Amino acid sequence: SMLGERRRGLTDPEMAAVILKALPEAPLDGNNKMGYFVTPRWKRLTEYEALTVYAQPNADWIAGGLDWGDWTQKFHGGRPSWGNETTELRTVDWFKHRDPLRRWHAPYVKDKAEEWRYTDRFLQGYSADGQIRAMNPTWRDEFINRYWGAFLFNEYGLFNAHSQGAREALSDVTRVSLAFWGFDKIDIAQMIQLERGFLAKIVPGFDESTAVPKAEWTNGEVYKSARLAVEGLWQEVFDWNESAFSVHAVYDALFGQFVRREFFQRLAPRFGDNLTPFFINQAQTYFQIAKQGVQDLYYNCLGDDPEFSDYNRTVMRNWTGKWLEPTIAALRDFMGLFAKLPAGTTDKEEITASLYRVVDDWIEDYASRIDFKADRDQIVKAVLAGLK
Amino acid sequence: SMLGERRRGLTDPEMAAVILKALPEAPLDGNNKMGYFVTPRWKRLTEYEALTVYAQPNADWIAGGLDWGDWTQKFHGGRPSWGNETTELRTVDWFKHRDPLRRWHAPYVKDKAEEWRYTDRFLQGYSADGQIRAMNPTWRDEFINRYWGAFLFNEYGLFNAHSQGAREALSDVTRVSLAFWGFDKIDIAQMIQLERGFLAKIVPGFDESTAVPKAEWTNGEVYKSARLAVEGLWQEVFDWNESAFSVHAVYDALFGQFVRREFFQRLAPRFGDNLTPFFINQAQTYFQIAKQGVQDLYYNCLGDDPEFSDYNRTVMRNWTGKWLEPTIAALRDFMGLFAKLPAGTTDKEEITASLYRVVDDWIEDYASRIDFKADRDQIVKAVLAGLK
Amino acid sequence: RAPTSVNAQEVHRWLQSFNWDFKNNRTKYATKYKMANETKEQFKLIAKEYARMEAVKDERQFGSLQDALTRLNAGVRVHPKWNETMKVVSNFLEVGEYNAIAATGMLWDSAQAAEQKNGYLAQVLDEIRHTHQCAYVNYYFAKNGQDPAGHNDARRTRTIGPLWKGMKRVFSDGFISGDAVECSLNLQLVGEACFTNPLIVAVTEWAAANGDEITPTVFLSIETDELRHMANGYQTVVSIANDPASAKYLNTDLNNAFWTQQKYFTPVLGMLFEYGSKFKVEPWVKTWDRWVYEDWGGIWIGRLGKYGVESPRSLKDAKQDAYWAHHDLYLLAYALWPTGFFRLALPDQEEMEWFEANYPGWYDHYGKIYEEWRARGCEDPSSGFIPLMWFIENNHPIYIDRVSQVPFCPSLAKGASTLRVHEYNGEMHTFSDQWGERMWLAEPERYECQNIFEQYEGRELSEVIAELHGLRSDGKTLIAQPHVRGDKLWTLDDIKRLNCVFKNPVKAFN
Amino acid sequence: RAPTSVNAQEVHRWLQSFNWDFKNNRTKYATKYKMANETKEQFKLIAKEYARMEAVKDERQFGSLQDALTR
Amino acid sequence: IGPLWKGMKRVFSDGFISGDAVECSLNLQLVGEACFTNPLIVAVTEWAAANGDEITPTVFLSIETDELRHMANGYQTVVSIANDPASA
Amino acid sequence: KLGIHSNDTRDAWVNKIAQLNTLEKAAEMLKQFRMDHTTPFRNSYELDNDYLWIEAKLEEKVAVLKARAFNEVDFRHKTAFGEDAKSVLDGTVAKMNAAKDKWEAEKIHIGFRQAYKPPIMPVNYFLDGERQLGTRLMELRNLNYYDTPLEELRKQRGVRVVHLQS
Ligand SMILES: [Ca+2]
Ligand SMILES: [Ca+2]
Ligand SMILES: [Ca+2]
Ligand SMILES: [Fe+3]
Ligand SMILES: [Fe+3]
Ligand SMILES: [Fe+3]
Repeated sequence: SMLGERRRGLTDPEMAAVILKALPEAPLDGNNKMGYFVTPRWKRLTEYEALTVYAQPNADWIAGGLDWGDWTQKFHGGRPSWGNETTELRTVDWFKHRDPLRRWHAPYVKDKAEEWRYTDRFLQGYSADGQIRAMNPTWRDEFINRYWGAFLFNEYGLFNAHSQGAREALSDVTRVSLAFWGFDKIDIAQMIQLERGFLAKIVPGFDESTAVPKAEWTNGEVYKSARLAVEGLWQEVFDWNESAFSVHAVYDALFGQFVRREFFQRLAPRFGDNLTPFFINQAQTYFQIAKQGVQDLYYNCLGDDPEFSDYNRTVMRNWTGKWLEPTIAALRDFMGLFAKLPAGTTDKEEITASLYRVVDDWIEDYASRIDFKADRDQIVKAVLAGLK
Repeated sequence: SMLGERRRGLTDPEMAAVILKALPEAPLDGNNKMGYFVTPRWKRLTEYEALTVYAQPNADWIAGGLDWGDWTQKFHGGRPSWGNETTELRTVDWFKHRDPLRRWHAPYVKDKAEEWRYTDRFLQGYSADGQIRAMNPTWRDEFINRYWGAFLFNEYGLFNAHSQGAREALSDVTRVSLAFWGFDKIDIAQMIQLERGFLAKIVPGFDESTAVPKAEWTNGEVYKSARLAVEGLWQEVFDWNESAFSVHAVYDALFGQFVRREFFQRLAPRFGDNLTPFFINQAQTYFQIAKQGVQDLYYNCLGDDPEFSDYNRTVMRNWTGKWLEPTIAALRDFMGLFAKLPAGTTDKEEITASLYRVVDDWIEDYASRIDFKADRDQIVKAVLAGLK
Repeated sequence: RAPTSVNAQEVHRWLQSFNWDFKNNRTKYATKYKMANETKEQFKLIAKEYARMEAVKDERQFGSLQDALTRLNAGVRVHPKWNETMKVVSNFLEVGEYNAIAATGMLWDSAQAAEQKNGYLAQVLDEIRHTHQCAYVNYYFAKNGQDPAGHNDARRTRTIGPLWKGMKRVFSDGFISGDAVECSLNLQLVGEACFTNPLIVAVTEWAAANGDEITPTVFLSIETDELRHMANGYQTVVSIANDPASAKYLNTDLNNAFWTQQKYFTPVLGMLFEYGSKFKVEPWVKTWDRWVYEDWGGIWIGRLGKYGVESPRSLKDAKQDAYWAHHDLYLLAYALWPTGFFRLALPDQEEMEWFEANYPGWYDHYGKIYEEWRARGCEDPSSGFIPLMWFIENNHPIYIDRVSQVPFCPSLAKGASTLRVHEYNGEMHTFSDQWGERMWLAEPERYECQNIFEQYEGRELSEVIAELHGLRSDGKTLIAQPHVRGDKLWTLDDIKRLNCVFKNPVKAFN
Repeated sequence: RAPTSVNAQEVHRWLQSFNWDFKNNRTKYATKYKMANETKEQFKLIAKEYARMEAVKDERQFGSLQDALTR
Repeated sequence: IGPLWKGMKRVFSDGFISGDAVECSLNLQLVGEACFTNPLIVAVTEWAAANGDEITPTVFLSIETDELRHMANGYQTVVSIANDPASA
Repeated sequence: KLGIHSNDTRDAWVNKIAQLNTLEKAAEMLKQFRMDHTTPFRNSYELDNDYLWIEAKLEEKVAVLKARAFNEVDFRHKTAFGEDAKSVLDGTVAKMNAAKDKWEAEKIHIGFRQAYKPPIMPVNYFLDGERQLGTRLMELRNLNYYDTPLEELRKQRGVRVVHLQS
C-alpha cells in the first residue's frame, strides 16, 4: 500500500500522542556530552575521543582500565582475554595514546575512498592520454614488473605482522591505530598489483600474473634478507608492541623508505615512468600518517611515561638493536639491484647520499627519541658492502 | 524548549491525522518517472538527463525547444534572451548533447572535492617526507616560478573565454558542460599558483608573488604569441560555439597539450620534480574529461547532424583553419624556451618526437572528425622553425 | 588510448598468491584445528573498494542523523522507556562489536590461506566500524535526548551492575578467549548467525514502534555488513572440515558456544524488548522459536551438515528454559535497580494484560509481586523500600552463575530452578544449569570471575554507587531510577537511608 | 620536514593579479555603466574549496533524502 | 499550457538576462534574491513543514546556505559602478 | 578504608612492593604471590578482590629491576631467575606432549603460568608456550567431553558437593 502497514511512533498520530504525553518537561540531566569524563588531549574533547576511549572494557588491573574484576571467560590454562603479559612495555595508562589525525572508522574510510576514486580517474586519464608511450621498456618489464612487483610481498608481510596486535592491543586507541597502520600496508601491496594489472591492460604482452614477482621475492638475491626480516617480524615476534615498533620505527623506516623513495621513486622518472610515482605518493603519505601515530604511542606515551620512561626506552633500545642488524642486511642485499640497471643510471655517490638521507631521517624521527646511539657512517658503510 | 514551539505536519498528531485523512488510497498516476518524455541517450534514462534536459525554457523556434511564443522581455533593440543568432552553427535539436561522464552539479563537486582533499594530504606527505631535497634548484626557481607560473595566465584566459558561452549557450546540457570546461580551467590556473605558494612555504627564499610570472606573460617572448592567441579566442570571438570549439578542439589541443605534457611534465622529473607532475596529472585528467564532451557536442551532435552535418563541418573546418595559424605561431614562440634549458637537457630529436605526438593525437581526435585534412609534417616543421 | 582502469575483482584474482611458504609461517594461537591452506573467501574486496562501499553507507547514515532527523527532533520524540533501553542495547552491543575486532584479528592470524585471511580482515575493520556506530547512537541520544545520563557515561557506569558481567561473557571473552575455532563459533556461527543478524533487525522494529528513528538509521546500516561475516563463520567450518580433529571436536565446541550465547541472550534480549518498551512488536517467545529453532537451529545449521556439523545437544533444554527466563530476570533487574545506569518501570495495566495474554500464568506470579512492590512504595523515594528488601524478608536469595554471570533466584524462578553449590580449594561456586556446571568442572581455571556480591560484600549500597560514579551531573540524583517519570527521582541520600549492605548469599552454606 | 599545505585564501591572495590589460579586454555586452577593475569579492574562494564546501552540503541533503526521509 | 508560467519567465528568466547587465543584476541579485528569494526560500520550508513536507526543507534550506554569497555579488555590483558618473 | 579501586589492602601491598629493591627478591616475591593468590589452585582466596591489581603492581617492579640488571641479550633470552628461556619452554612443552591425560595436562599448563608469566619469562617465549601448551590441553580436554556423567565428574575434579537442587 501507499502508506504501508507498519505504524511508526514518530509519525503515527495515536502512538506519537502516547509518547509525547510521557515525555518530561526538559531533559533529566543537562550534561549532554558523551565521554565527558575522558581527559581531553587537546583544548576540547573530540568526536574521535568520545567515540573511542574506554570502548575497551579493561578492569583497573590493566593500566588505565575503569572496570573491576577478572574476565568472565579465559583461555584453557587461564590466560586472560587481554592482559599485561602480552607485552614487555609498561605504562601508567594504556588509554593515553591519541592518533594525531584523530581517525575513527568514518574519517578513515572516507579518505581512502576518495583516494580510490581519484586513482580510478587518474588511470583513465593516464591511459586515455597515452602516456605509457614514453616509458622505457626495460624499466617497465624488468624493474617495475619484477622488482617493484616483488616488493608487494614485503608490504604484505608487514601487513600480516599486525594480526597479533589487532588481537592483543591493550586499549581501544592503540587497537584502532594499529589496525589502520596494518590496513594501509595491505592497501599498498594491492596497489602494486593494481599497477601491474593496469599495465597488462594498456601494454600488449605484459603478464599480470604474480608468478614472476613472487619467484623474485621467494628465491631471488636482491630481496633475500628483506624477506628473512619480514618473516621474522611477522612470525617470530609474539609481543604486539615489539612487532609494531620494530616494523615502523626500524625496518620500514630504514629499508622501506629506501626502496620506495630512494630507489623506485627516485629513478622511475628517469625512465619515463610517471605511473609508479603516483602509487608511491600514496604509500609515502600513508607512511607519514602512520609515523605520527607511532611517535605518539612509543615516544609521547611510552618513552616519556612519568613512571616507566626509563624502562620503556631501555626496552625499545633493545628492540632497535635487535632489529637494526636484519634491516641493514636487507638494505645490503638490496644494493645488488643497482648492478642490474643500465650503465649511467646512477652512481656510488648518489646511492651513498640517498642512504645517508634515509639514515639521518631515521636518527631524527626515531633513534634519537629513545637515546639510541646510532652511528650513521657505520650503518651506511655496512650497507654499501652489498654494492657489486 | 525540548519540543520547540513549531508543530510539523509529519509528526504532530493532530496535523498528521488531518493530512492522512486527505490522502488518496493510491498515487493518482502510476508514472512516477520524472523526465519520462526525454529521449534517453543510453538504455535507460539517467538521473543526469532527468535533472538537466529541458530545464532551459526555449520555445520551438529554437531547435529543440518545447515552449511556444517569443520571450517576455528582450534587450533594448529587440535582441532575444536566447536566439539562433548567437552562433553560426545550426542543428535539428540543441538538447541532443550528452556529457559522456553524465556530470550534473552533485557528481561534479564531489569529484573535485575529493581531489582537493587528496591534494591536501599529498602536500602534507610530500613536505613531511622531505621529497623537496631531490629538487633541482635551477628548474624550480626559474622554470616553474617564471615559465610554469606564466602559463597560469594562459589557462586563466581560456577560462574567461567561456564567459559568453555561459550566457549564450542554447540548451541546458550544453550550458552545464560549457560551465564545467571553463571552471576546470580556472581550477588549473589556481593550482599553478598553489604549487608556487607551497614552494614558498618549504623553500626559504622562494617568492610566491605573481609579479615575476606575470611580467613574463605580459612582456615576454616565449608566450608572446600565446597571449595574443588567447586574447583573440577570448575577447574577439562573439560566437559561443566558435569560442568553445576553437579553444578546446584547436588551441588547447595543440599548444596546451604540448606546453603541459611535452615540456613541463616530460622534463620536470629529470630535475627531481614530482610536485609539478602531480598537478599536471590533474590538468590532464581534466583535459581528457572535457575532451569527451567537446567531441560529443561538435562531432556526434553537430558534426553529424542529420540535416546540417555538411554545413557545420564546413563551419568548423573554417574555424580550424582560422585558429590553426595563430596556434602554430604560439608554439613557435614557445620553442625559444628550450634554448634556456641547461645544455644537454633535451635534443632536437625528442622535441620533434613530442611535437608529432601532440599533432598526431590532435588529428586522430579532432581534425579527422570534421575532415580537416591537415599535414603533420608541414605543421611540425612550421613550429620546429622556432628552435632558436 | 581508450580510458581504462582496474577493479577489485581484477586484483583479488591474485590475492591468494600473496602468501608464501616458510618454516615458521603458522598461527601464533593455540588450536585443535588446521585451517586448509587453500580455503577461499566469498567476497572479492581490496582495501580501497572496501573503504568506498562503507563510506557510501556512512554518508547516508550521518546525513540522515545530522540533517532531517535533527530537524525533526528525533532524539527526543521517543518513549521514555525506549530511551533507557537504548542505553543498554547500544552500549552492550558496542562491546560485542569491539571484541569482535580482536576476535577477527585472531582468526586472521589463524587462517593460512590469503583469501580466508582477507575475509577475516574485512570483518576486523567492520567491527571497528560497528563499535563506532554503536558509540554514535549513545553519543547522539546523549546530545539530543530526554535523558543523557547513562548514554553519556555507560563505559564506566555499566560496571556497577550485574547485567554487564554476563554481557562480557558472551560478547567479550566468549569472542576471544579459547581455541580460535571455539571463538569463531561463539562470534560468527552462533553469535551473529543466530542472534545478532535477526536481533539487529528486530531492534530496528521495536525502535520504530517506540518512536526511535535514530537506531534504525544506524543499525540498518550495520546490518548491511553482516552477510560477509556470516560467510566467514561458514568458511571457518569448511576450512577445518577435512581435518581428522574436526569430527572429534567440532560438535563439542559448537554445543558449548550455543549454550553460552543462548544462556545470556535468551533472557536479556526478551527482557529489554518486552519490559523496555511501551509498544510491543511481537512476543519474545515466538521471536525466539523462529530464530533459534526454525531459522538457525534447522535451516542455517542444516546446510553445514555435510561438514559434520550437527544440531546442538543442549538445544532442547535451552527451549524448556527460555519461555520464562526473561520474566524471571526482570524481577531481579528491577529489584536491583539502584545498580544500573538506566531507568526502569513497573509494567502498566495495559502491559500486564498483554503479558498475561501472551504468557498465561504471568499475573499470578510476577504480576502480583509487582503490585506488591508498588504498594510498598518501590517507586517513591520516601518509602524507604527497595525490592531487594522483599527478597530478603521472603527468604529468596539471589545467586550469580559462576560461568555465565547471569543472576538467578532458584526459589522464585518459574523457568529453571536447579541450583548447584560446590566447594573447591577454599572457594564456593554456584551454578544454575548442568551445562555451565560441566564447563567449570572441566575448565575451572577459565571461570574465576568474581561476582558483585563477592566484590561488594560488606559494603553499604550508596557507597558503591558513589565510588563508581552512578550519579547525575548534580552530584546527588541517581542515574538509575525505579520509574521513568520526570519527577520524584531518588537521590544518593534516599539510598543511603535504606542502609542496605551487600552480603554474599553463598556464605550461608556450611 | 613538518607536514605543510596551502589553503584557498593563500591562493586567492593573488587572484586579482590573474587578469592582464590589453586591446579588446572589455565586456561584450551593451551596458551604460563602468565596473571598477579594482573591485573585490567578499569570499576568498578557489574552485577546489568551493567544490568541497558544496559537496559537504550535498552529502547531508541526499543522505537524508535517500535514507531516513524515504524510510 | 498555463498563463502563470508566462509571468514567471518574465521575472525569473528574461528579467534575469535580457537588458543592460546592471539592470539584470538588479532584477536578480538586488531585488529578486535580496528582496524575494532569500526570504521566500525560508518561508517555503516553513509552509512545507506545516503541511507535512520534510523533503522541501531538506533541499531548500541547503540552497539557502548559498544565498549569502549571491547577496554580496549584487551588493558588490552597485559598489563597482558607484564611481561611474552614469550611476547617478 | 574499603573500596573497589582503592583500599587498605592495595595500599599495604604498594608499600610492601616499594621495598623490593633487588631483582632476585622481587622476582621471588612475585612467584610466591602467584602461588598464594592466583588460579583455582591458589593457596588461599583471601585476596580474591585485589590480587589481580596487586599482581600487576608487583610485575611492574620486577620488570623495571630486570631491565636495569640484565644486559640486552639476557633481557631477551633469560628468565628473571637466570634460566635460559628456550630451555624452559622446550622442557615444559616436552612434558606436555608426554602428558597421559587431561588432568596431568592442566597441571602442567597452569603451573607454567604461575611460575613463568612475564616479567619472569620474556613475553616472546611465554606466548609461544601458551600457543603450544594450550593446544595440547584442549585436545585432551575436548575428547569425549560429555561421556563422563556429572556425578562422576564432580568426583574427578574433587569438589565437595554442598547443595544440590532439582
Ligand atoms: Ca645473497
Ligand atoms: Ca657523480
Ligand atoms: Ca564450610
Ligand atoms: Fe558487527
Ligand atoms: Fe559482525
Ligand atoms: Fe542565487
